[PDB]
Amino acid sequence: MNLYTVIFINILLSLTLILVAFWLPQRLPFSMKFFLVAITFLLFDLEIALLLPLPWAIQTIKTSTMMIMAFILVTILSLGLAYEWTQKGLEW
Amino acid sequence: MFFINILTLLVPILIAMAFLTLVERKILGYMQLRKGPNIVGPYGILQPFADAMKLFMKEPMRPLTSMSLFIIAPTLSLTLALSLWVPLPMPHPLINLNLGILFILATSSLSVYSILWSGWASNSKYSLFGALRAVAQTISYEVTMAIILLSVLLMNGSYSLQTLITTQEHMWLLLPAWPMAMMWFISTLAETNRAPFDLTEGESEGFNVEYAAGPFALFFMAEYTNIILMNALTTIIFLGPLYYINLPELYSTNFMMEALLLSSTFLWIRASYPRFRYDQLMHLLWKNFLPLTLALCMWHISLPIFTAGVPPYM
Amino acid sequence: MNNYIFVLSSLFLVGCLGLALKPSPIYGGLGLIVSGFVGCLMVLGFGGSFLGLMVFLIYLGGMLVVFGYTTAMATEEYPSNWLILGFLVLGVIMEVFLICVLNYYDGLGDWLMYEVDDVGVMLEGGIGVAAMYSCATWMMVVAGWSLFAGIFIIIEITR
Amino acid sequence: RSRAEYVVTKLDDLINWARRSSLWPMTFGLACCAVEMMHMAAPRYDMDRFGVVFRASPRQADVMIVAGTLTNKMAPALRKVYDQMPEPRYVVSMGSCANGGGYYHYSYSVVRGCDRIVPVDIYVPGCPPTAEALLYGILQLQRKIKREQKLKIWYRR
Amino acid sequence: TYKYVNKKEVDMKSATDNAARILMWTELIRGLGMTLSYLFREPATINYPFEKGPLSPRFRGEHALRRYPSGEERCIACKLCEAICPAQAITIEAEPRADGSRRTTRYDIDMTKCIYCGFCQEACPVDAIVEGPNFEFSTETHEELLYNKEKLLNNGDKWEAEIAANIQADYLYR
Amino acid sequence: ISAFLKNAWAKEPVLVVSFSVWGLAIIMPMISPYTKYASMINKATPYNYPVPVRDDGNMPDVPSHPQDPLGPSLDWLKNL
Amino acid sequence: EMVRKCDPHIGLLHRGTEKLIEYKTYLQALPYFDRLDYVSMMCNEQAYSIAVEKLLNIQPPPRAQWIRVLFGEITRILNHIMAVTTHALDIGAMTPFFWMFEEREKMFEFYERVSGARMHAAYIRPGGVHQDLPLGLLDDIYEFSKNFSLRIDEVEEMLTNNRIWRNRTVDIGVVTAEDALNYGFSGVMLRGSGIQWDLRKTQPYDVYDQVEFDVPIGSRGDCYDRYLCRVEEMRQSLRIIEQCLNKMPPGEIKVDDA
Amino acid sequence: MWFEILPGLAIMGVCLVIPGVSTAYIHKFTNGGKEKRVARVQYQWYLMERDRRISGVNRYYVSKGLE
Amino acid sequence: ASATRVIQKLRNWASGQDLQAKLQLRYQ
Amino acid sequence: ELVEVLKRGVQQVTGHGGLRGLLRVFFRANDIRIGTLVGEDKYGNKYYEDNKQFFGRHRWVIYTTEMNGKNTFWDVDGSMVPPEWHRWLHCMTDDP
Ligand SMILES: CCCCCCCCCCCCCCCCCC(=O)OC[C@H](COP(=O)(O)OCCN)OC(=O)CCCCCCCCCCCCCCCCC
Ligand SMILES: COC1=C(OC)C(=O)C(CC=C(C)C)=C(C)C1=O
Ligand code: SF4
Ligand code: SF4
Repeated sequence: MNLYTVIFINILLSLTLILVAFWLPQRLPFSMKFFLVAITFLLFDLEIALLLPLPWAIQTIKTSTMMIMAFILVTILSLGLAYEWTQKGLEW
Repeated sequence: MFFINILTLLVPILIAMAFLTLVERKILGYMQLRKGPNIVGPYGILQPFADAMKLFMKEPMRPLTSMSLFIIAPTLSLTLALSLWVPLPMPHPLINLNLGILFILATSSLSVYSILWSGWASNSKYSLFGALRAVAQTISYEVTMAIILLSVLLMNGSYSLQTLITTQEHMWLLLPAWPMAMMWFISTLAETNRAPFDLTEGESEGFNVEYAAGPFALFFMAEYTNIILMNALTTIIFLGPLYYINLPELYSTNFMMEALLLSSTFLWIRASYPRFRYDQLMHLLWKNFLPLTLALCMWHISLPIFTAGVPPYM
Repeated sequence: MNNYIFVLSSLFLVGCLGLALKPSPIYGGLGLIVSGFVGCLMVLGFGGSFLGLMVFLIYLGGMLVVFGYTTAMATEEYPSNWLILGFLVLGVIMEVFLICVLNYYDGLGDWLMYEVDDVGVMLEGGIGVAAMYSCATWMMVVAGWSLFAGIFIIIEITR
Repeated sequence: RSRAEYVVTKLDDLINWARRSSLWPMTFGLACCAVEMMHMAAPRYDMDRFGVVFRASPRQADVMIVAGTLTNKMAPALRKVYDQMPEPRYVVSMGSCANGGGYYHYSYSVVRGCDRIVPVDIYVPGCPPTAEALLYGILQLQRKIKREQKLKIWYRR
Repeated sequence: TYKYVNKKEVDMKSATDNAARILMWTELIRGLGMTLSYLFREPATINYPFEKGPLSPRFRGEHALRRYPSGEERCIACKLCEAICPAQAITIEAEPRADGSRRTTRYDIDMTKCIYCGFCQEACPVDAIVEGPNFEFSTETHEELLYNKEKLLNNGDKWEAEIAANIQADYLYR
Repeated sequence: ISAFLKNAWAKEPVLVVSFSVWGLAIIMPMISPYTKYASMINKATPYNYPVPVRDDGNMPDVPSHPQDPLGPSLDWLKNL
Repeated sequence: EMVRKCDPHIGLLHRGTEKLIEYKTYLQALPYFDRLDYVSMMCNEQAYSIAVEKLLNIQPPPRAQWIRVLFGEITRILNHIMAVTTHALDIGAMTPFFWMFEEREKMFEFYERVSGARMHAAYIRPGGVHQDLPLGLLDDIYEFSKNFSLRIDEVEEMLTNNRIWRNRTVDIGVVTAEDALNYGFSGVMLRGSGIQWDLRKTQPYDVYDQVEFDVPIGSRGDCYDRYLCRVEEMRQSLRIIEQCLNKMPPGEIKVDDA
Repeated sequence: MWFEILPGLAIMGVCLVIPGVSTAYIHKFTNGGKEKRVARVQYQWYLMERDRRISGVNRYYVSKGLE
Repeated sequence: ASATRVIQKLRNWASGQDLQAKLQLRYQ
Repeated sequence: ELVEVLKRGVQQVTGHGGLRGLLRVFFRANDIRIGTLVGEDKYGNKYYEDNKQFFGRHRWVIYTTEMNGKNTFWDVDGSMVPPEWHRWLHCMTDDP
């Protein structure tokens, strides 16, 4: 709610401006690299999503497993990146 | 009251947003041996209001194009940028959100659409080519932008921006984690499409190509407000302004000083550097920065544990 | 406020109906981005916090954006979208039709949060999602294998 | 005061002040008179000081300065770009090569003036019209706008 | 005599030096210093209406027709100002004035045609047509730019004092 | 091999640093005088109420005032 | 984003300069040459001058020759300040243009106080210069020259080694030496590829023979290398200007053949 | 000189401190003279609402030993 | 000019050479 | 040093007559500086030259209201300066 109040004022302020604007003055998909980049982006995004709980997981009693897990995730994705840098990938 | 607290935190920022363009058209000027705009008003103070009125009055030509993915795009750009100032923790924030930084990261991410929607809406080749490249570096930079924050959080203990005021009561997070500050600063330069990383809408006229008058203004306003917001996030996350619980405004006074200087810095960066190539730009993030960030990300999961410094939740 | 959820739920169905009439590839992307916004809110409406913003952070701008991204590159071509919009409205009132009958014979807020555990300082989500590293560390490994597999799998599909 | 006519005039003036203070030009840069404009943009005679932006695309441009010969091949383009600008738009012809035909008036490939292809509001004379002279010409466009009284004619129409 | 603009060991000291240059962007910081430096220099711009960029006596500026101190217009219609004009701008037709003297019935400089070469200033034997100092004669309508004898003679009378000073300063050179 | 590291430190001076950190983070935890504390310091932090057991008898559990000298202590956390 | 083929179109500025000249006398065609490439206003005139002087077998007086080399070089600087700074504006660096356009401005003033026009002077005529230098110009073409160097130096500290200028310029548009001669490049473009040819040293015109300058040859010809060459000729032209001020002879500035 | 870029900045700064001082005094005036309590975890809300239920109808009102 | 002896030193330090010797303001 | 810089700024503000007088100079020119008055022409105009300022700005003219009854106080025009004083302003001749 408190947030709602702010947000609707935010949209109102912008819709007010566009309206004033209008009312006052009375195909080649060559870059599959583009697509490639974008595939990577989510693979990295999804990975981020897996890393996002790490602040709560720091306080986990295990600790050893936490780090062992987190280090494995970061390392395996980075290797994914590495292989993006071995073939003709990430070289647009 | 709460409404009054919405005027403040909005208007004040909008008025300041207007004065940034002026301090951009003068600081770039003297750096280039020229006075800049001083003739309209006293010392150019009325200059930002003047073109705002000229922009809104000029015809918002609707190209022979979508009519919604065209008007949604500037509304979204201004709405997200002004919205992201809602949770910012100057002294104490307006709407304190327990997962605050995820709000800022998510809201920023949504702005990439406005670029995509405006580019598709224009229906001219310059717009589509510009949008596709623009969307590419924005999300490319988002990936390191997010990881750099995750490293920070793990040393802050929580996603709430309010916690960092208690984390940085003895030292700025620049001393530690400076290597990422730089990488946060460069990423903040990319995400606001400012100069070193401003290939879209360059001298090559991307998603303003068909945008004139009122639509031009709204994104326009958005960009500059962002220019401030991202600089302000640098001034909370890495440069922690001194906080005294007895007097909350010296926090905001120093927040004012650091934000203005780092906002001045991207103005200074623009005049000083030529623009990078499209692939040069992605070459930096995926080759130069992402391996640095992912590794320094692991160092920030290790620094806590073996230095027995796991941060206190809450 | 009561039944805040049902309204939203109704909006989620509207967005899904929009994706179902298969509107133009990117006009509907918006549709998803709309119901993803809506679902983000609902999860955030049942007290969910991290899960709620995750979708907004990942499905919203990560996947969906990449989706349209590709739409522009391919399948950006064009030829009745307004007719789709027209029929969309048709079923909107029709949802009410269904709603009317349900209400006709069986009240939200009676219960949206089932037990509040009011005295608790370790009660949110994200403590559960962080079981990937304690007591549920097999979901984490298999997700990791899928991502690692994805990088290798996709490069051939492009090549 | 409240008699509307006064109220209208004041309002118009504001409108005129906004357009006249911030004129964003676009420089087709045909020929050389472009070099004499880049000089205006440059430090001795700062155009920005007056509110004129150094560069602008056609969509966001208030005034088009045609510098240089408008040759017959470029004549269809000039028009296009003039036709692609906003509803409040203006044209400042710069150079004898574009005011009339200039040294190349009798040529077969040069349009004898841009005012045969785009309506022109201020004609700035001189083969390389001096940068100060352009600045004088841009300032006279500012006095031309100041005098325009669009809403009072609406009111009296 | 020639010179090689860009014609060209690995030591930790060297490498560490080079790596620091890439890692902490040392040269980029160098560039920022230069612009900060000028920010502190005095700007070179002039208030255009209040202060004017300096033009010395030979500045060609705007055409004017002079008159003898007595008041008789200098031009005697020899019409070689028309002959040497590169753009065909000057059109002159003449007839003997009743006095019996030779004067131009019509003298029309088309300023839009004129490219301000200054040869007419050169060619005139009586030096009747001169390149006057004024450069600010921008006009709302195209017709105003076309100038007949009366505008040029009027232009001559208005600026005669400065034209005389300018010709006074530069005639020894010519 | 020295070259494999001296030019790779002159040119490409990012991946070197990148990997180096990857490793240093993979080592410090293994060898450190504090690593053990993390699992303790976080273990100790009391979040959920400590439910008391019935005193059948013969127990070392702190009876009555928790201040009793028996039981666990965090003096390790103190003066840490 | 990859260019497969570039077919430049030209003639958007064809104006008839070659046909118009046939209908005009030699002296009334001199102003056309200033307009042919007006960044380099005078140097172009010198070419017509020389050509008309050869046909007449007349040669200009000694002072006029030095003048033409004096303003010939000043003009080279003016062109290079245009080429280097306008190059950067398209690249995206905008402050070098404003820095050096102020220096340009100061040079224009030389033109004006010598010819009367800021650009499009018509000063170098087929038989020498039109009018002797004003009494005092040489001194100012000194003060300026004495300082301009630092101004070139500054641009440098901003672009020669920018970590980013190099990237967008280095290894872009490399042209082989044999190919450059074959496509008739004949300019810095040849010199940048390492071919040593300066028509000013190989076939001296005017008194460019009596001066001493170093052609800035380049290797690994690419956008960055040639640039460096243009910054170096800005430097070498200051060396030629200095001399001309130090050694310009007393005399007449136009042939004595009425 | 450069003296003049300051006017503009002044109006930016002044417009970036307002918000931080404003939000931090419209809290200390709409929460009875005391910072607005931050309910981050269920327990902080409980005590926050328990307090409401304690007296009057607002939390800032804090009953003391004399009750 | 009118460096005041402190803006000049920031100018000299930032530039790395003496602009005082080769100023942008031409004088008599 | 800077205190003398501040005294110079105070004298410039006090130099243009009263608070209202400098406000008038402030609005039409946007530049405040004090110089010796070389001359006042018959068309209302006032001319000042300062040796200390750089070549571009050492000679300036403050235009006057209604020099031919035109309400010229706000719409300042370059052509308003008389032909005699035009060359002094453009530095064509050193002599006033
Ligand atoms: C026990 C210790 C554990 C930790 C160990 C840490 C080891 C030391 C730190 C190592 C990393 C230090 C540097 C990290 C940031 C820089 C990363 C980097 O390499 O930059 C990328 C790029 C490289 O340049 P390039 O030549 O293109 O690449 C060569 C290799 N391919 O560089 C660039 O292109 C930069 C382009 C920048 C454009 C804008 C420049 C702005 C400059 C002014 C702002 C500087 C930042 C200000 C920050 C203020 C506070 C936030
Ligand atoms: C000389 O060629 C030209 C350019 O490229 C070099 C320009 O960029 C421009 C644009 C410059 C300005 C003043 C906006 C012009 C005018 C031009 O003609
Ligand atoms: S007018 Fe003189 S300068 Fe302008 S274009 Fe024609 S020739 Fe070149
Ligand atoms: S030359 Fe001088 S005198 Fe002879 S006609 Fe032309 S103007 Fe009159």
